[PDB]
Amino acid sequence: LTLTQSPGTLSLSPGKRATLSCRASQSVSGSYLAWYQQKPGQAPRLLIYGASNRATGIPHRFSGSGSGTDFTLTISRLEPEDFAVYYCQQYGSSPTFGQGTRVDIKRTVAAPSVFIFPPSDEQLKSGTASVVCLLNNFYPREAKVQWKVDNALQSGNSQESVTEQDSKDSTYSLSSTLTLSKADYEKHKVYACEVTHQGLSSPVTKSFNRG
Amino acid sequence: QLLEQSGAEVKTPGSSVRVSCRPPNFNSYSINWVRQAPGHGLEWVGTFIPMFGTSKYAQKFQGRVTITATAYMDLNSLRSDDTAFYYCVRPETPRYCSGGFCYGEFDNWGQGTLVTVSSASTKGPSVFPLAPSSKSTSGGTAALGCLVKDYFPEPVTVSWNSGALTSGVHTFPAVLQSSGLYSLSSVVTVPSSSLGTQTYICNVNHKPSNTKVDKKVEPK
Amino acid sequence: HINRTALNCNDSLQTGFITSLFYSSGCPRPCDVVSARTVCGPVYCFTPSPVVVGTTDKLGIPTYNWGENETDVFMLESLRPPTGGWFGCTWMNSTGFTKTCGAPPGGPTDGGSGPWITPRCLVDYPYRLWHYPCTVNFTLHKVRMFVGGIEHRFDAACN
Ligand SMILES: *[C@@H]1O[C@H](CO)[C@@H](O[C@@H]2O[C@H](CO)[C@@H](O)[C@H](O)[C@H]2NC(C)=O)[C@H](O)[C@H]1NC(C)=O
Ligand SMILES: *[C@@H]1O[C@H](CO)[C@@H](O)[C@H](O)[C@H]1NC(C)=O
Ligand SMILES: *[C@@H]1O[C@H](CO)[C@@H](O)[C@H](O)[C@H]1NC(C)=O
Ligand SMILES: *[C@@H]1O[C@H](CO)[C@@H](O)[C@H](O)[C@H]1NC(C)=O
Repeated sequence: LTLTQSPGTLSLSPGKRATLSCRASQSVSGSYLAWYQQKPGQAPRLLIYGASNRATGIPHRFSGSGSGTDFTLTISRLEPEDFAVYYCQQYGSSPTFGQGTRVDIKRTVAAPSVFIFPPSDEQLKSGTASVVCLLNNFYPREAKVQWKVDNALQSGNSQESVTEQDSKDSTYSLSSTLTLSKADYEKHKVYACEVTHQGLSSPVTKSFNRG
Repeated sequence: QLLEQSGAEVKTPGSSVRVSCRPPNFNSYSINWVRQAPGHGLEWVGTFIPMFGTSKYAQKFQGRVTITATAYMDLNSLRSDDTAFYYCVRPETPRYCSGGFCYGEFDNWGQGTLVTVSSASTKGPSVFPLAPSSKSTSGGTAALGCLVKDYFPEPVTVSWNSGALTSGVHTFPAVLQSSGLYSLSSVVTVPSSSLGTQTYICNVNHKPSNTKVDKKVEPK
Repeated sequence: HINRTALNCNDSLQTGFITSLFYSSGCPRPCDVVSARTVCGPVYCFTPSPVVVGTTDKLGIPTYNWGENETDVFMLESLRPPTGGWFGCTWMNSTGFTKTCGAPPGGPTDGGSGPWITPRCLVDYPYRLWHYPCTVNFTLHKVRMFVGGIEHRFDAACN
């Protein structure tokens, strides 16, 4: 059995109503579905068990519904604490989990401020080269980064890191680190970082030349 | 309300971990184990029901995990993919039995336990400057930072100006590189007009290796 | 000897009736053969004294599949007293309902369907309060009697 949650991220304000969807690839027969939430850096807490039934201690604002292939978790009024990741789980057959659904604070769309950092000469002395591209204070959390070294689309040689949603301005920030050997870095001149975001009418590319 | 589990451990590839699970009168019908890789969702490692002595495991884990009973769980033939947080669950009420197992909703979770599969050993980080320049992308704001690279193990902590600079600072989560060593970047946006008049220093602290570094980040 | 207990338990209404198998306010059919795929828990056939029935096949060979294969059955007819006395059996089906089988009551003095020797009394057995929660406050009486030649020691739960 496969559980597919929708959407990947849910963006609402404190006080609005959240309705998360869990859709099973096969019918869950007699509905044996559970809902869990996971706060950042915490163990999961059982919110809902057996489709509709609520777990002991869980506040009344949490509610579950559904049968067959499509299930639903409902938070009638969102409190500040409820912004976390929620998992639906099926225990009818072999236990399986769906991918989480992120519930973050909704706000006006903010396009990222983009900066690109060449490797420091001290790092080049150490024999390695790291190129860093910064996406600063954007919303929503969805963003794409594409590295380009001498117009060559880089693939597989980079890693990303995203901050948690900021407590004051509700934005996200991302850093993408491009790892190159010192030898390969000297061979090429132009190093670009193209950034695609909902807040950008057209992709923005920051670049530099060795020098 | 969280069950007590064994402490975090770091094990070489091919080794074996044994994590425990301690009850808090207490009622439960089975022993479950749920794991979560860094940046992933929940995976179900096997279950074991003591009253019947039967047990189930997942396809990936079937060849190297057992669960017995205070309850215990052991993994063998560890690979880097087994780097994850491991929770034990002792649920209370069974909902679906079908010989000779009983399935129910996970009820009493443990605090968790980190297991890291890395052949690397303790190493201090190298702090490199992410230098500002004449690249004000929005309203004369400038971005600078520090690259805290090639350190093991977690964690590393970084501040700016000994705590006097907290506004505008973004310390990104650590990232495990292909070499088994961690890497991390802390950035901060500052007014462009203050690049030549204000001094910015990142304060890196990797307590495992006892490595403290203060790197002044300058333009050009 | 534990495999011989059927475990087709389908708690679909979130009642938690399966829990007491590991460790209250709301308070016929002929015993021939029942399919084990519909049974959840022990099956007690009530001769003058209570007896446990395990999962077998049609011939009577005991099976150890927890009552999962469709060939698994309970031979309740084979447990009947040959002398023709009162007889009955009880169990729990997959969704937490107590099931009974026995002879139709020929009168008020005759016996009931399950362990009901009397419309007022009930044969005590290890899982009486699981199959019959409303009989908790019933009084137990030790019983000795010869039925068909055999001595039978058992307890009855009456009001
Ligand atoms: C388990 O026992 C219950 C006892 O009632 C069965 O429930 C009955 O099911 C029939 C199906 O046609 C309904 O007509 C009745 O109304 C039900 N009775 C009640 C009180 O709800 C149930 O079907 C049995 N389960 C199985 C698998 O046979
Ligand atoms: C018992 O549950 C299983 C899985 O939920 C289901 O396939 C089966 O039909 C149920 N039993 C009955 C008698 O419907
Ligand atoms: C009893 O059940 C267990 C677990 O399902 C199984 O391994 C075993 O083969 C069964 N039969 C016997 C005779 O133990
Ligand atoms: C039996 O008595 C107890 C009090 O000792 C009470 O809580 C329960 O409801 C009674 N049961 C019935 C079926 O009357």
